[PDB]
Amino acid sequence: SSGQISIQPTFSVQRNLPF
Amino acid sequence: NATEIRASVGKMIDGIGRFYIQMCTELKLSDYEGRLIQNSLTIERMVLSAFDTGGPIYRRVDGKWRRELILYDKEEIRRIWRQANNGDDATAGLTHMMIWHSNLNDATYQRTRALVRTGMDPRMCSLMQGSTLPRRSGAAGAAVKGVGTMVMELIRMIKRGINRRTRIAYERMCNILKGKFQTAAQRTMVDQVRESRNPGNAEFEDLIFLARSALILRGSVAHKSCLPACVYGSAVASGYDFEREGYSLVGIDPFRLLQNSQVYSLIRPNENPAHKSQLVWMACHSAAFEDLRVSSFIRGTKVVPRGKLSTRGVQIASNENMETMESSTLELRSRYWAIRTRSGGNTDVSFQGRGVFELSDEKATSPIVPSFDMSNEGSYFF
Repeated sequence: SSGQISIQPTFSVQRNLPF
Repeated sequence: NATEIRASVGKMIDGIGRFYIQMCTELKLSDYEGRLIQNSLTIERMVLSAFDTGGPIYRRVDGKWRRELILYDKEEIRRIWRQANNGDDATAGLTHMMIWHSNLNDATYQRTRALVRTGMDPRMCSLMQGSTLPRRSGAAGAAVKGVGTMVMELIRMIKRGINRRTRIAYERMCNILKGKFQTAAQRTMVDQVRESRNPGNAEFEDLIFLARSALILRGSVAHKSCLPACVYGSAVASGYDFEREGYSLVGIDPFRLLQNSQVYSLIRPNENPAHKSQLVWMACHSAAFEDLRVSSFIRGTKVVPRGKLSTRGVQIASNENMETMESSTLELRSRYWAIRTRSGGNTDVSFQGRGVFELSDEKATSPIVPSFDMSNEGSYFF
């Protein structure tokens, strides 16, 4: 792996947050 | 209350501007040479060093770029700085460039070596926001930190100790920590950790847990749009008088400013300009751990993942040579803008109803909801 696994949100929008 | 908050931060922005201009006037740089993100960086660091020196300064001669290695009176720098801020310290100001550097580093580099050596999973990238950010950073400097960032600290503070006044730190460092969480248990479990004076592997193992809980039940972490000194210097020089006209780091102000910025950058022979601009753009908003989908949406153009990114770093190392070196104009404009948030979402759709704003929509009047049904290109910058 060694990669990302979740997304840190930077903006305020309607977005399914990935993990 | 748009008086203090909007105008006081304008005053801190004026300082950076004014200073950058003064400092450019010393180095006797040109307009093109003051817009070189490279030189700007060097200057910014010269200052943060002096308030806590020399650096690499690139010059433009017929055709090719000449790198000068120069040194300045550490105090002279401190003198010129206050001159610009009315003889004030404006810690905010230094802290601001303290972040611009942070946000650039959290996007240029992946800090795995450190996570593992701490005993954190390398896949906990999205939680290390501001791991580079010196502890000297201010109170509104730590609010930008990811949950994972805090853990790497306590764990080292604890790891060497468990392996006087140091206590008030630990409790607070946790209170902050806890103030990241936005759910009952999350909040409560942090306390169960803060209970032990000599917190051993008991804690060591538990916070790591909570670290992973944030991967799903994220916390509140503020994002600050901090642009390079040159951008503010140039703006100040162009007449913009921010303390009077107001400025933000989480509103439309920063995007709008970057809609007219003329920033240039040194670029290695085989590197892709478009790819270079991308990088800087993501450092201008702390979008190094954002969902690539949304970043590209707001950006206006593809926001390619780190691996597929053609570039090694914006600063030029002493190793390289200037003969085979040239410079491009950085594309920092964006399509829309969005309220840089602090919230991690909770219930999977988050920020229900929140949308993106056109660059004309000065006020937060009309929002726009993005629909991602689309041939995207990933979600994990890393």
